[PDB]
Amino acid sequence: GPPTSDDIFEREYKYGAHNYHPLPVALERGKGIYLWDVEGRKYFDFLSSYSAVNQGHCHPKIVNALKSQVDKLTLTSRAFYNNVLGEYEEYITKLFNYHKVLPMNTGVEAGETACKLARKWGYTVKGIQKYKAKIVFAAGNFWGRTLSAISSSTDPTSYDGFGPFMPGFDIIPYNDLPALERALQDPNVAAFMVEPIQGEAGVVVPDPGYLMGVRELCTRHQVLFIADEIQTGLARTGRWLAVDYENVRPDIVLLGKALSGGLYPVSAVLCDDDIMLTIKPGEHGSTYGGNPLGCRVAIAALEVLEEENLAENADKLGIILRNELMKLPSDVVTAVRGKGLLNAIVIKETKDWDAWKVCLRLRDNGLLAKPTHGDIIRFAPPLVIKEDELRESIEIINKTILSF
Amino acid sequence: GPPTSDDIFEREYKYGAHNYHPLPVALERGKGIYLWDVEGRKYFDFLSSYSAVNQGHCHPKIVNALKSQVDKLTLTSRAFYNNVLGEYEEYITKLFNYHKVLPMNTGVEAGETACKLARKWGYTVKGIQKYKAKIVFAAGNFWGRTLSAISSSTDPTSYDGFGPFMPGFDIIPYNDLPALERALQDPNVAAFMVEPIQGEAGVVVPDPGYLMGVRELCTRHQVLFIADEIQTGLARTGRWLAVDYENVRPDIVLLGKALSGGLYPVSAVLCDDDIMLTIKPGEHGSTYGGNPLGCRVAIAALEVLEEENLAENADKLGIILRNELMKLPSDVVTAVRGKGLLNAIVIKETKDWDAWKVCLRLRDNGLLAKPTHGDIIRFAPPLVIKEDELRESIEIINKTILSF
Ligand SMILES: *Cc1c(COP(=O)(O)O)cnc(C)c1O
Ligand SMILES: *Cc1c(COP(=O)(O)O)cnc(C)c1O
Repeated sequence: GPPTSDDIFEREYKYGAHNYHPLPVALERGKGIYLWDVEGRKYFDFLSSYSAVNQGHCHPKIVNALKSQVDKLTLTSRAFYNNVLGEYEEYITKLFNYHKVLPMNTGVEAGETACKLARKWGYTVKGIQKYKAKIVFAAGNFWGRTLSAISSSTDPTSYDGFGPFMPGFDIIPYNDLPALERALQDPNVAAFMVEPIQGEAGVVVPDPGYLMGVRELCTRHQVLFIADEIQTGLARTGRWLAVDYENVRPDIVLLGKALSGGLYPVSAVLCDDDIMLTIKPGEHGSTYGGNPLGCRVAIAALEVLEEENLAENADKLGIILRNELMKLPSDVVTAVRGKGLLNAIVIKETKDWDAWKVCLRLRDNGLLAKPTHGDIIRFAPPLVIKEDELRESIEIINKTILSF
Repeated sequence: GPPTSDDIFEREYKYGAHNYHPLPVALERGKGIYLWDVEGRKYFDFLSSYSAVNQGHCHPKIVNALKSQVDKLTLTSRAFYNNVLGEYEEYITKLFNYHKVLPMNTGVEAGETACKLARKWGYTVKGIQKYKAKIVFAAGNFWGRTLSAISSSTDPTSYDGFGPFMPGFDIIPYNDLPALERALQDPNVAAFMVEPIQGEAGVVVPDPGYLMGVRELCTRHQVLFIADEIQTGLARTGRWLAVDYENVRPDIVLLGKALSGGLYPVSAVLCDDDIMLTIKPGEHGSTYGGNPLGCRVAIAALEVLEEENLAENADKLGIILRNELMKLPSDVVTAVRGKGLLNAIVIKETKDWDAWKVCLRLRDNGLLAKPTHGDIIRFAPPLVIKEDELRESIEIINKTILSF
């Protein structure tokens, strides 16, 4: 088949579902912070696969871990034991400090597991009457595309037309303690699920003290605090978990994306015994969850973040990026925000230009990024980037923004 | 890290969730139809990872496909195009004869997507009033562990304790045309989802003509026929799809498990334009869905089934297996059933023995299998198995069954 970008677009339009509207670029190779298309052109990756490639594309140490296990064993299922799962479980639990881990594959799967864990704990420990348990969510949230995940969404694009919704899901505003407090008055609430920073909403960072307040309010009302760190976790914001900035310990933590460096779908639910053990043998599972292959790549992927001090780099580099982005004109950039290497700028949609246009020109100029709402562009380059490369990227951003 | 089977069991009991009760065997290597534990012992694999390794463990052609792509590109996300997704889409659609494919990762994800596709089609094409769409399922069904999947389950173990359930899900008996006809009288039904052969239920094969009747009933009442071939498809039963035995063409087909030969979580939803295009850009997705790496292994995994005539081998060998299991005494074994290489025997649970005990001794004798209900043992060996090896396996089964 088709070796031209236009041929690649055409073949997908014909044989694939139209559930996505991609930026017209056809990539075939990626290494570190770089991506090359079919026409041989080189691009700075400022999307990182939505934070799934924190360690850069095809990181050698992660790649070798995959190559080393494929020849040995890749899948036995959890009906038998393999030698790799135990190692990964011991490593991840001690690294984050929780008794146990429940392994799954994709991000939503981790979110569903946490909801099942919260409901089961709600009924068996808190003593909520059977099928009256509620889980509170914050407006702007994103945790996946299952029927359950779109039922807590405030985005019409996600739920409109998707049959009847999952009951028991409440929604309150984000970054609002009084709202939370009011909602937790209902003794039927089992958990509150939140993102320490809302990514898909447009990198909305809550006020300092928000996570501390949530922790206090949840502890006080005997409600589980579930932190979704699938996008904000793993060094992306400057810490192992974004929650670390306020020294807060959630009851359940969700990890996904970058947990495999982009080489395999691996996700995890971390929590202590009193919550985790409410699920008995045969009550929950997944065919590929906890397979030998994904466990090997996750160990290596976690090691790369540690050995290379990627959080520290993200933290230091994040400051420079943001500082430089605040110099741009206000008639184009109304806001700059973020933490570590998860940032965003807000474009002033006028009748001549918008975020999609800015992204296309940014592409023409060598940098890949995608808008999140038509006026919000997110910048999230692999954490392995160096200051010189970042400096180079910023020049492209300045050049592009100012050329309008 | 613990090198003993008992050390491996203990480590997992300590750091991992107790959602599974595995057969006490610790595997570390697998090749074709064989599995070796940590003590170096060899076993015939008669579970195949629940039909995920039809092509045998670590098939060289699939493994090389993975090794070849890891060095190039593994994940860009669907915010940009890659060069591999279009190829896989063109290949899979033409192979099964549907206009398009929507790529996902796990089996449940494919099932959720189909439910979303059915609800959207129900409202936009069939004209059902917003949020009145229903999907009918069959008792005994299994399509995953998300909150939505356990909502159509008739298995208490799957749903008990899991908060309130997803509305709009009706359940009728399996292998019952009159029940289906009665259910489809309701103009608010959008789809009927069924397994051609119910695997987890204990390999329950419906009567000849059942799939033809479902097709006629669905077509007549303008209801989508969704066939879940995640376990029965891909040569396992003797045909590309189990539905092929009756020459039936479902509206939506779900593939998973063996679509990657056990090397990566890849699943697919196949259907024509009139159903697929009800989902617009931005209305559905997955981070890892349709990634370059999984697409490469799926193409190779599909090619292996073709080039090696595994369907024909599964068909021919299934007859021998079943014939031999039928020579079994009638006081120990009650039933023998199946199609191709998806089979099961029903054990008479007496106060002295059961299916779990039979599997433990089967393990002691060199063969791995797991019971599905305490009196049902499923036999599903990789499709690459040869007659001599099957003959050898049968001797172990005879030896074991008769030693009680
Ligand atoms: C990516 C994401 C998810 C959804 O995960 P998938 O692997 O796409 O299912 C969940 N939560 C957050 C906050 C995410 O960014
Ligand atoms: C395995 C299976 C699934 C569930 O798939 P996962 O990959 O485990 O999510 C769905 N349907 C059927 C019939 C299956 O056998």
